[PDB]
Amino acid sequence: DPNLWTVKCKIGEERATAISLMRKFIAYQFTDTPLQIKSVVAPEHVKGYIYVEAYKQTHVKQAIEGVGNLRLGYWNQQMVPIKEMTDVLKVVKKSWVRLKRGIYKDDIAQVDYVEPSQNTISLKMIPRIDYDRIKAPPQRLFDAEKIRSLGGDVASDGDFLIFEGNRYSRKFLFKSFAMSAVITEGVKPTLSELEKFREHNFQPGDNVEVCEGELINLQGKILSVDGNKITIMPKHEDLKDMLEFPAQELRKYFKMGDHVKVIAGRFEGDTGLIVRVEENFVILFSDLTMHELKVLPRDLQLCSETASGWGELVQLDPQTVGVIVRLERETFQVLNMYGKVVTVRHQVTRKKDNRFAVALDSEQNNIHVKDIVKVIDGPHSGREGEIRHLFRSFAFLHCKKLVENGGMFVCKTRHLVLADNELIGQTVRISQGPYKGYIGVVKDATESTARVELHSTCQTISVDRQRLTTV
Amino acid sequence: DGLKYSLATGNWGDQKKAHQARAGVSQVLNRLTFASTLSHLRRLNSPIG
Amino acid sequence: MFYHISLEHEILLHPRYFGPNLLNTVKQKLFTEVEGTCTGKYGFVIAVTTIDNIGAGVIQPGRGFVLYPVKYKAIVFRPFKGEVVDAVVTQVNKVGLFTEIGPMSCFISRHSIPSEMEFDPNSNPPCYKTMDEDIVIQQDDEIRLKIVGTRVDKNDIFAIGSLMDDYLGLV
RNA sequence: UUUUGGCAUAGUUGC
DNA sequence: AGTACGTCCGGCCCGTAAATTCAGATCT
DNA sequence: AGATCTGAATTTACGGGCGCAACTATGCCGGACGTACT
Repeated sequence: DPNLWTVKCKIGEERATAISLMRKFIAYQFTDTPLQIKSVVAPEHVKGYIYVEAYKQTHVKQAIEGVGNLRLGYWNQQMVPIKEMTDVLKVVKKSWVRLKRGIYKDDIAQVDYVEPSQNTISLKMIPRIDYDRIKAPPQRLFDAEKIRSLGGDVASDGDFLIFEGNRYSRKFLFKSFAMSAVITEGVKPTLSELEKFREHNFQPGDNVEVCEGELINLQGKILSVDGNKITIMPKHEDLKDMLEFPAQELRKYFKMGDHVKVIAGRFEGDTGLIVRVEENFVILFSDLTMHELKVLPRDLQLCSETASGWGELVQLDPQTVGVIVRLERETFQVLNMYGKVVTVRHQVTRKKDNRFAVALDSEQNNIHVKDIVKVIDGPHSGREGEIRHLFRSFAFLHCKKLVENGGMFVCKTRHLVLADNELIGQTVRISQGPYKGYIGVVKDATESTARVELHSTCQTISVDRQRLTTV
Repeated sequence: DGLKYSLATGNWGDQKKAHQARAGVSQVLNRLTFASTLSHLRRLNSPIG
Repeated sequence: MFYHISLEHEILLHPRYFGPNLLNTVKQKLFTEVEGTCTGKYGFVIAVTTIDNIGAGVIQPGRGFVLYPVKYKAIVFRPFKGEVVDAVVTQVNKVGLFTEIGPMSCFISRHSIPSEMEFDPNSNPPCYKTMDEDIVIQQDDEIRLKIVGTRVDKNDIFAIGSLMDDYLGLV
């Protein structure tokens, strides 16, 4: 049989090249210059080059002559190996889609109404627009009042709206798009997308037991992992040999009194120690708090890192400072001087902390930051905390035992107990001294002297301010 | 822009051929004395080659 | 437990303390440094039994200090998991119990506390009492507790006490 | 109330 | 409908190795 | 005695290096796409 030979082609124009070469073949099949090649292959997903079927490379070179698109493969060609000739043709493979082209590329879009004409489908989308304010972007809800105010191409039918290139919207964009312009298989949106509109996790080092089979009740440490049929390699107790278990035969079993982290769920991120291992209700207590946390065995992993569980000084306004007590997705929980916890936006100002500031306690003892101070008066009387920030008449105390606001509170300082020269850049004239007569400009100024760059000579010298007289 | 480049940097030859394209032909005119300007006007360079 | 061991420490003596009483100065500085400190691997150093050998004073190039290594016999408290210890209960709360072993603080959680014990908030002394009152755990009492685990974090050991084994608790 | 900031090949010049 | 505008994708030298040629080991 | 390889002793390309510190100039994305405005 003939062999396939690779020919480099213009990127994105392989099928057009194949059409042109077929037309050339038909246009010179009866002439004295016949194309002796047999066939041309331009695969869909193979971009950049094509294949030509022929018994010789000379046939390939003499056939592709006159085709500019293949000129980068004209001088030399490479034969496809004989054993890989099958692989040239080997091909593999109220919902949600994702638009291909436009600014909404790879954006989740809910299929609202499917047109039976099989040309387009109505899709619900979130607009990635600037409302005609920057152009002459991230996803955000569609604000009708803003685009009515800014004007431009906008037509209003209450909640129904047309704008900016016939984009249709209602209350959220609702526009028709071709199914060929979207992907109708393999989106799988997340819970956040639903609000907008089994699983196996075994890690190396974790301890797992055996729930069934002839190797039941063998606890061992995980070494490796795979997708579904793990064929795991666990280091059991009192066994130097390495056995085999799939994902289904194991379970994330852990002995009491060991480090535990939560992989997912409402208790995700919190660390701690498991106390009693019941059948499936595994109870633990966090490093931060002392509350009961009940988790499934699969919701536990063996990780020995310390818990994360921050505390930056920010300005709520120029009259009152604030201390961040929790960091969130889009806001700061800030505890202020008044003791009032507030929730503020990311865009408060960072104040310059004064770590050397001095404050007086209730007994006329100087106190600085990081000093353990007892609260003898005020709402928080009886507690004892470490100072972290200072004000004219307030002090912020941290306490690990206190589970409120990350242990941070505030008390007045008197209810605690310890446990530019104007002459700069001014044209001046030496009215006294050896340099009399001259003119200069003041570079630096002090209480006594001042530097003057002398205009007259190529130097700067210092003189008493008494020797100066301004112009 | 080609001639402007070849006089702008002293490289002589194609811009992408700078690996082996001989350079050092067009130089900033020596303006310090009249004699210096004259001596730079009449200067002849032999390449190493 | 208290263990009388020879340990190594370094002292960078500044030139101002040179002259007479130099050996006295390094002895005093070792006393000031090691005493009252805790190390994660070696537990609580209690006191310097004695300073055994004063090493050669290597004068630091470029710095001016003089480095002295010192061998010294000191006693260290090292807790042992899987051991019973006499402990003095310091703090009693509804959540757990805190006990002192030397300078070190150990804990008895709500569940490491035996189920037979139950807190007695209504009584004048807040204490954990059994139904028969054969053992009553309050503050300031000598209890025999098993060390479940020496949980060490940042140069400070805190252990966990347990009364799950028999013959434990008060005497 | 505190300052900053490039890498490169080529060219010429100075003991 | 045309064209501008802007954003996005593609001489020596000395080792060093390697290729050829006579005695020596077999194998007649 | 001879062959026939065959195992150690002469001739060819081929990288890879080439004394020290300042002052000035140029250039590092073009083609295609794609839509919005007039």
